[PDB]
Amino acid sequence: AVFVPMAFFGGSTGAIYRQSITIVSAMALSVLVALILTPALCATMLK
Amino acid sequence: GADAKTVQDTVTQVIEQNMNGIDNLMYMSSNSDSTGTVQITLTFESGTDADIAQVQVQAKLQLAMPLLPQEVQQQGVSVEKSSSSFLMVVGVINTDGTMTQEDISDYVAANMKDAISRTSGVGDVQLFGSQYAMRIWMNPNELNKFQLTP
Amino acid sequence: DIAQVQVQAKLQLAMPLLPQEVQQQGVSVEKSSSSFLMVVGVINTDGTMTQEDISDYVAANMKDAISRTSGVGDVQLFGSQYAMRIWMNPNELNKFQLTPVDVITAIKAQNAQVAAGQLGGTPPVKGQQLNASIIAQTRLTSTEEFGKIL
Amino acid sequence: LKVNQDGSRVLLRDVAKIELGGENYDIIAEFNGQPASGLGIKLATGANALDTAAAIRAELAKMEPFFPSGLKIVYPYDTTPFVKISIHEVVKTLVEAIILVFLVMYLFLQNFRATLIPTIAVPVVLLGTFAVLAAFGFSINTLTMFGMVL
Amino acid sequence: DTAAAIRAELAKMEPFFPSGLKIVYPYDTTPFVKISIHEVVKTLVEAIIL
Amino acid sequence: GMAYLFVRLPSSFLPDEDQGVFMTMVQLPAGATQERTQKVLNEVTHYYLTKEKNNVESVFAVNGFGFAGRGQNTGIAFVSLKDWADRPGEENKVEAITMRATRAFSQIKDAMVFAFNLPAIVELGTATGFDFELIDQAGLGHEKLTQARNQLLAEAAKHPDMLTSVRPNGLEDTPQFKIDIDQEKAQALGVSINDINTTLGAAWGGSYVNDFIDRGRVKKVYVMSEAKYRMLPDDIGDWYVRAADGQMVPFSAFSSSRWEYGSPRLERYNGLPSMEILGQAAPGKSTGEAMELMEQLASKLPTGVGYDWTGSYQERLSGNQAPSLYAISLIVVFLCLAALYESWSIPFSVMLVVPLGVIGALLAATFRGLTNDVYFQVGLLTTIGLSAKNAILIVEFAK
Amino acid sequence: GAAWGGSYVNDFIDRGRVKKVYVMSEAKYRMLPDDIGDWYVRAADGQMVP
Ligand SMILES: CC[n+]1c(-c2ccccc2)c2cc(N)ccc2c2ccc(N)cc21
Ligand SMILES: CC[n+]1c(-c2ccccc2)c2cc(N)ccc2c2ccc(N)cc21
Repeated sequence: AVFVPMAFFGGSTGAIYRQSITIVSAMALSVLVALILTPALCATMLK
Repeated sequence: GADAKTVQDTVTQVIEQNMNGIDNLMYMSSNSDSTGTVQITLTFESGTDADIAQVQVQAKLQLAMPLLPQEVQQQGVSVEKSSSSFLMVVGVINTDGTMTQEDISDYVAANMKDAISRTSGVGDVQLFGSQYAMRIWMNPNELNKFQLTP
Repeated sequence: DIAQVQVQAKLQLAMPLLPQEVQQQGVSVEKSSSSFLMVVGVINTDGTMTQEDISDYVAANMKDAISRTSGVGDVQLFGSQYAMRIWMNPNELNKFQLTPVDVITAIKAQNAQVAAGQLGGTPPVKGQQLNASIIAQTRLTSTEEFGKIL
Repeated sequence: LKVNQDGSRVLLRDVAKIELGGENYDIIAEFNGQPASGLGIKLATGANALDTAAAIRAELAKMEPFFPSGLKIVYPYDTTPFVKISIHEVVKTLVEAIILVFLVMYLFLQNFRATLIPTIAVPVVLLGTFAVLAAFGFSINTLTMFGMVL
Repeated sequence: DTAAAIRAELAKMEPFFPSGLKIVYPYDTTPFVKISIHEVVKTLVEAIIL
Repeated sequence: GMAYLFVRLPSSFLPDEDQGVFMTMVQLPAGATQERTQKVLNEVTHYYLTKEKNNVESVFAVNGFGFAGRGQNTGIAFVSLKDWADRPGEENKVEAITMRATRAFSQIKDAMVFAFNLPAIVELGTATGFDFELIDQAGLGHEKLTQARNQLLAEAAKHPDMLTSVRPNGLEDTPQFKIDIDQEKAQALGVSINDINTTLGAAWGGSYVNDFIDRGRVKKVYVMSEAKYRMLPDDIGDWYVRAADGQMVPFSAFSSSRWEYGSPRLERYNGLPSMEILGQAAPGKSTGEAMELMEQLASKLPTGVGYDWTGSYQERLSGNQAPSLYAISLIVVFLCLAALYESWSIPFSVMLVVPLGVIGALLAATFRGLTNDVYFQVGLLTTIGLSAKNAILIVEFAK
Repeated sequence: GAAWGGSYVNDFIDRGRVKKVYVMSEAKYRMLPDDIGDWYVRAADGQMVP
């Protein structure tokens, strides 16, 4: 919510600060990717 | 044929006194030309469904269609979805078997234009020229010669 | 929003099967709510005016803007918009051998807007210097000018 | 038109010139000083743009083969190739934002295998974000693609 | 909300009126909803307190 | 400083780009013809072919049709530039190309030619710009409205302050040839007014009569006149109507020739007569001030003349939006720094890394010739996010 | 029809706005049954007919 509040758009600038969310989907997946997966790979194989 | 003042009250104002009871509406603008052409824009809210606003408008103008000159009725009245701008502009010319600024404009509007306007959701097409027509240029001296009028 | 179209584009296949009198009158298909809400009365205090002067000003400044505002269903004007009213005397009709058919004919002739073309358009002679629109018959304005109809 | 007293026939040609020409002589276009017509297509207030213009060439492609001699198509004013640059420059930028990755990850950790995990981390996220924009309504816009880079 | 914007149009109309032309408000539903919020949010508050 | 470098940083919406495609319009004075404007569209095509072969791939002029509206007083050429690879310098890109184009069309011309950039976007969102419109609310006409807008254009241009650029959309104001058909003179000699009206209307303006079929397809049939019998005022009397009594009657018998001033483009807003006004905020001022210092000029005009804003903005982006957005974006942020933390110190640590990164983001934009537009207004929020991160690492690991 | 009930003939312009034009009769010549015969139609032969 640096992102989605700013993505509460108003008017002709609707899709402009909207299309955040594109950003947030990317954030919450980098969380997922790093809450799953990166934990895995790190163990799986490293040194 | 009509001038600016003629179109302004016989068409423009008639449709404007019949442009109400329409869900969602910010404003309405208008033009009336000396060429004999009128064009209104009913702008709706952001994210308004344009598939239905193009009906409430176009079935409302129509209660004022019988209050217009018959000349306008047999001409093209229209209610379309606008996007103040072009995108694809497909020029068309001749090279070998040379032809004119009129022969080309007819073939464009008698083979390709009708198919283009119905293709993948086109708003409106502006033909650069004119489709052919049986054109008759009356001579008024050869009209008086046999006692006749247009 | 769609039931007000299937209905209003179906009545219309029977519009040509009606009298022309009804066609030039107001046919309408609107969304109803058997009841009012805001009822804005309008009167005069200082510069007193009548049950007719007020009803015209209401329906020639505020009514058209009200009906298109924030999704109004239908407006019922309490009175009537002004009109060029003519009260034919049948004794002064027989005096000059005349009917109301002839009165009507003179209004659809002198009270009219005709579309004259333009000087210098539309396909001109290569080298014309000017191009202006022609005015012809203009619609009548006042009660005096309707009195001077021949 | 007429049959005058003496058996002579007044024909329509005998009073007026007759040619097969346009129904509107108001506008005429020149492509590089060469006689030309065309189709200034305009968008439909919600349409899918470059997909719509892809199917402008769908109709147009079936038209070409049945052209008279000399009739060739030409493409001025076109928005299509601008979007082809904005994908080919962004997916390029994207790739350079990796690569430049790898470098920093080796510079700080000489262990190869380590420089690899970050180089899978991010491709996977880019992909999953495409899946959520499709699910929520939006498209691969100029905006959303710049938000894959930020 | 519709009747709020009935006064939106109406407010821009008043200034260009002839002499004497004044607006008056019979039969109006607006103030009934103003009572049903101001009496409910009052009731609400008394249901706390108590 | 963070304040100083921000208030001064001017506000745009979204940068104007090289789109490999621009265009340029034409417009002629009162009552010009198809020959006159075609001479101007010809000279314009030479700047792009003779004096711009390295940058322009093609041109598509169109005579008698501007994006103002229509008529044989206008024109429009659609440029299609050679690709970006063959155009190396800033010189050879739309900003510079349309700059010396405009200079050339103001120098060696004698009408009204411009050349404009291609926004993308739509027409609106010029920023530091507006679109006024003057309305006739009372029962005045087009003649008293023209006088009122002239007065508003004069007060705008006689105390600006801090100045402005303001002009009408296109009511150029040209003459019109009225014909007065006397009705007692007509019926006297025995001519129907019906017959007379389709003689003047079909001859000079044309008339859609009936449909025919050319090569299978159904097209229209028009009836008008040879060009030479309908060019000037004196050709009116050459047309002879037939009277009841089988004898010809010239138009000069009943008609009467005289000129008169009208308008070739009558505009209307919300079912009322009106005229569009296209001004632009000052080089110093910007929009919020310009609009409100045009409102007090409109209220200083004659009776029965109000106003309404076609059509700029509804609520903008530096305005009531941006605040509210950041504002809320803080009331959160401070939260979830509490939902994983508990204190009243942890979050105030993160809540002043905000301006740390921000100052440099300004600096750069304020230094190189960019501006506070959309793209900068989102790298702004990507920073608080990356600062929070870097900071929060400091906090979490240490606590 | 035009005398007793009125008839919408044509449009005119009052003060810029386009309104209607109606044709009917003075009130006193259309109140009772006996006022029917006061109206005289014209016949082909140029003479009045009640
Ligand atoms: C304004 C339409 N509208 C609504 C909406 C608002 C109120 C009632 C119903 C739908 C919307 C509602 C949610 N939850 C999420 C996204 C959007 C949206 C997104 C894009 C757009 N261009 C219009 C949009
Ligand atoms: C300089 C203002 N300005 C612009 C304009 C230029 C750049 C950006 C936005 C508008 C203008 C733009 C086009 N296409 C056509 C006519 C005019 C115009 C006409 C008269 C005037 N007195 C100022 C005018």
